Amino acid sequence: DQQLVDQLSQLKLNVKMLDNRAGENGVDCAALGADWASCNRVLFTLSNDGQAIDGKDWVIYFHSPRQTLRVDNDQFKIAHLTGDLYKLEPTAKFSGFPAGKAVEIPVVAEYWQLFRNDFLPRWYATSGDAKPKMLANTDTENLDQFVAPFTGDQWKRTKDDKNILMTPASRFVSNADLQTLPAGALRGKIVPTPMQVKVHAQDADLRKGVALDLSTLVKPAADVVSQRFALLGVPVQTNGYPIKTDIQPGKFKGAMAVSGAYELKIGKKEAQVIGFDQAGVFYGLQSILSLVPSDGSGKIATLDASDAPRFPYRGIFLDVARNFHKKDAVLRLLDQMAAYKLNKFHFHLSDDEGWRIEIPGLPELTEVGGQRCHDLSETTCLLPQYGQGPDVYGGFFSRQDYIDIIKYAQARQIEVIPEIDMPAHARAAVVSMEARYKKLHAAGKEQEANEFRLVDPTDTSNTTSVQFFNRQSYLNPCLDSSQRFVDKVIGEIAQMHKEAGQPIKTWHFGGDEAKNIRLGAGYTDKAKPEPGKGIIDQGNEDKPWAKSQVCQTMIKEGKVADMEHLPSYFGQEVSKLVKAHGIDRMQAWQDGLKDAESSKAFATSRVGVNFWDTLYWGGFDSVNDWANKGYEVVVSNPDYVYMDFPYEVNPDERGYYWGTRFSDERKVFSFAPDNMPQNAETSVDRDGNHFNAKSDKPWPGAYGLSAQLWSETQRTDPQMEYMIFPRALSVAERSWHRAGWEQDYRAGREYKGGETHFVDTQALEKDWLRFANILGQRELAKLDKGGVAYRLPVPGARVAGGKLEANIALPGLGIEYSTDGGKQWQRYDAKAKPAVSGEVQVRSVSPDGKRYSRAEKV
Ligand SMILES: CC(=O)N[C@@H]1[C@@H](O)[C@H](O[C@@H]2O[C@H](CO)[C@@H](O)[C@H](O)[C@H]2NC(C)=O)[C@@H](CO)O[C@H]1O
Repeated sequence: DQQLVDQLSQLKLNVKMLDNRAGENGVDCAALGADWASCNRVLFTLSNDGQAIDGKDWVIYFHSPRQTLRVDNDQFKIAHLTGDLYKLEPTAKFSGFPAGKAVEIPVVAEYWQLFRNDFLPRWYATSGDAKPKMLANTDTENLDQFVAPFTGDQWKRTKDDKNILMTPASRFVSNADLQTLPAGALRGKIVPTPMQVKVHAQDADLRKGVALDLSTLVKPAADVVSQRFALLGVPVQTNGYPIKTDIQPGKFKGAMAVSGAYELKIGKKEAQVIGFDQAGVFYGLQSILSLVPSDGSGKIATLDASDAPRFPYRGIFLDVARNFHKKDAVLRLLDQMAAYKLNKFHFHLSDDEGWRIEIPGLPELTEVGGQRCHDLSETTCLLPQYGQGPDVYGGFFSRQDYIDIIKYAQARQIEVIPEIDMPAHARAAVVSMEARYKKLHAAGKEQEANEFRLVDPTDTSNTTSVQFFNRQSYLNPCLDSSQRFVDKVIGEIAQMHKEAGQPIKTWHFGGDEAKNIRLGAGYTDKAKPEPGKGIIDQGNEDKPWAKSQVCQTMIKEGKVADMEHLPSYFGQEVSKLVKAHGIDRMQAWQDGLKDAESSKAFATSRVGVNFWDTLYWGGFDSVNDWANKGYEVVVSNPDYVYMDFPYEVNPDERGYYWGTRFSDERKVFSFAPDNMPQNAETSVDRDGNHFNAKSDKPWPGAYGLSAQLWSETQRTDPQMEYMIFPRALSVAERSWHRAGWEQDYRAGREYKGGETHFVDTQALEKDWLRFANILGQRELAKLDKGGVAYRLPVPGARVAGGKLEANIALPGLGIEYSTDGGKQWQRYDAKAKPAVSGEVQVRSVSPDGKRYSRAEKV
C-alpha cells in the first residue's frame, strides 16, 4: 500500500564496488552467463532510520547498464524487466528491513563498472495500489550522495590494464611538455588552421568598431555575423574598420574550388573577404572573428590567407533520444559549430528510448514515444530508462520547433541530417505504433490500426538487443505497413525541411546493431560450453525476425537470401523511398549495409557510411573496403571521436568507455583520419597497450569526419555541453585542416606503437602546444560568452623544493590552490610559486571567473 512505499522511500542507498575483476578472484562468471566470463561484485546497502519495514508486497525498481547475474542475500531477488530496468524483490525468506539497521545486498553483475557514472540515480519503490516514490537520497545528479569512492586498483579492467590513473601528480607529468606561450606567438593564428597564411607585422584596430559589407550574404546569415562581432565586443558602426566581402567563383581552381573556400586579406585600414560562395564569405568572416582577442585589446594581426576545407563533411552528431536536450542547447551547439566551421549536424531523433519529432498524422510517436513513465502497459508512456525517476520524463520538438532549428542551422551554413534509426534501435516507434494499433482496434477501425503497424503478430522471435531490449526493439522490415510508416515519416520530415528553406539532402537510415547479442562470440551454449565464455542456453536464441511468418514468405519467394541479409535489404528498400521523395543521398552506420554488394545497390546516386569500427581492432584496414565499394566514408571511430567517452582515466569522470578508456582534447587533435594506420604510433588501445597497424589496400581517401555525442548518461543539457566542449574544437581543427604531421597513406606501411618512428611526433607536439594555448588564452573565454558549460580540466600539480608547481592541459587557464581543505582558495602564479606544506588541493577556473573544475588533492 502507500504506507509501505512511503517507508521504502526513506531507505538510504549506498553503492560500493567490491571487485571489478571477480572472475580473476574465484567467481565463476562463465557459469553465471557472463559475456567472456567477465563479472564484477557490487554491494548494495539499504539503511533504515525509521521503524521496521515488514511488508512483502513491494518491488524496488532500479537502472543499470549492466545485467545482474547473482544476488548473494537470499532474502532478495533481482529480475530484468527490459532495457536498463531491473527489479529488486523480497523472496519468501525476507524477514524485513529492521529498525535503525542496514541490510546488505551483494550482487554479481556482467562485465566491469570502472567509472562511478556507471551507477544510475533514482531508484524507486512500488507496492500494489500506490503511486511510485523514489528513494530520496538517490534523487540527484551528484553520485557522491549514494555511490562510494573507488579505491585502490578498482579502476582497472583486468590485472594487466596499462592505462594510467590520473591524479594531480600523474596529470602533472602528462602535461609537463606544455608551457604557456607568450601572446606574440599566438598573433595571426586562426583555427581551424587556414590552408595558407602570411602574417605581417602591423595590427588592425577594431576598437571603435567595424563597418561590415554583408551584401553578399542572405540576411539571416549576415545577422549571425553581426551578432557575433557584438558578442566578442566589437560594436558595429559605419565609421569603423571596413570589412568588405565579395563572391568570385572564378578565382578558385581545382580543389580549392569548393564550397566554403575563401581569400582573406586583413590590412591596417580595411579588410576584404572573397569567397567561392556564401559559405566561403561566412567562413572568412568567422576567421576574422577567431582572431579577436579575449583581452579587450581589439587588435588583430594583419595577414593574407587563402583557405578551403579538407573535407566537405565536418560533422557533429547529437542523440536527443536517450535523454532529451532542449531547443536552446541545440541552438548553442549550432552557434559554436558555425564559429569553428563545422557544417553537418547529424540529428538522432529516435531510438529505443524516445521519439523526438512531431509527425503530422502519427500522434502516438510523440504522445507515447516522447515520454517515459512507470506504465507497465506502455499505453501512455515508454518504460523508464536512464535514471530519470518514475514520473513523466520526456520532450520532443514540435513541427515548428524543428523548422526553427533548421532555419537556425541554414543561416549558419549547417546542413541538418535527420536520422530515424532502423531496423533495430526502433522501440519507441514500435511501441508507439502498438499503442496506435490498440486504440484504433478498440474503435473497430481495423484497417487504420494496421496501416502503420510495425509488428508481425505471429513473430515470437527470442532476440536480445545490445541494450537488452527484446524483439520490440526491432521494426519488422518485411511488412508492407513498415514501408508505409517509413514513407510517411520521410514525407513529413521532408516537408518541414522544404518549409524551413533547406530541403533534405541526406536521409540517415541508421542501421546499427541489428543482431541478437546472445549469438555473439563471448557466449557459449550450455551443452558444449567452450571455456572462458558466458554459458547460456543458445538453442532457443533466434536471429531477429527468424520467427516472423511475413519474413519467412519473403525468403521463400526469393526476395532476400536469409534472415541475416534483412537489414541491408531494408536499407536498399528505404533508399528507394528516399529517392522517391527527391533526396539523392542516404547515409547509414556501416554495419547495416554490410551485405549490400556496393553503393550501386542503392537508388540514391550517393551513399555515405558512418564508419564506427575501432581502429586498434582492425578498422585501419576494414575502412578501405567501404571507400573502394563506392561509399563516401564518414570517419566516426569510437576510439577517437565518440564524445560520450571520458576525457581522462579517473573514476569520477563522466562517460561510457567501451571503445577506449579516454579521449581528451589532445588525443582528438592527434587523430589522423585520412591515414588510419599512423595512429598506431600516436595512441594506445582501450587497455593502454601499443598496437600495430597496416593496410595493403588502396585508399582513395575519406569524405568526412564526424564526432558523436551519445546520450545515455548525459541526462541534462550542461552534462551534454561538458562532454562535447571543449574537445569538439579539436574535431573542428582536424576536420578542416590537414596538418604536416599527417602523412600520406602508403599501402604496406606498417606502423608499430613504441617501435616505429615514421610520424613526426615533434611537429605534432608543437602543433598541439600552440592549439592548447589558443584554447586556454583566447577561445575558452568565447565559449563562456556563448553560455556553454564546457569541461574545465583539473590541474596537474606536484610539491617540489618546498613549493607548489601546477600546470594544465590548456595553457592559459587560471589555477587555484587551497591549503586548508578547500575552504579558502588562492590564485596560483607560476612566476611566484607558493610555499606549501601538508595537504594541497588544486582546481581550475574559467576565464570569466564564474566556474571551477572539480577540486583534487595533490
Ligand atoms: C554499456 C555499454 O558500454 N554498451 C555499449 C553500447 O553502448 C555500444 O553501442 C553503440 O554505442 C553507442 C554508445 O557509445 C550507443 O549509444 C549506440 O546506440 C551504439 N551504436 C553506435 C552506432 O554507436 C556497443 C558497441 O558495440 O557496445 C556496448 O558495449
